[PDB]
Amino acid sequence: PYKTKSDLPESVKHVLPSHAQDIYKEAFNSAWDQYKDKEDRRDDASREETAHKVAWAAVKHEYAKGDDDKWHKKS
Repeated sequence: PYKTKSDLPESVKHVLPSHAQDIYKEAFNSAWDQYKDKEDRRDDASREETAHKVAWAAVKHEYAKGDDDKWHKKS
């Protein structure tokens, strides 16, 4: 679902600083490619979804969400 970074979700890009999108995307894609379990399933959304969960995990690792709805690089 992501190709470079800007492809990320608005709710993501509208909260993620900069390298967080790469982290997000790179983490998402990682979980996407890793999602070889639900590759031949009609529920591909689950994959994309899980990737979202994963990517965020990376984001929540290198980035933190302030007391509003925005994030900033932690590590």
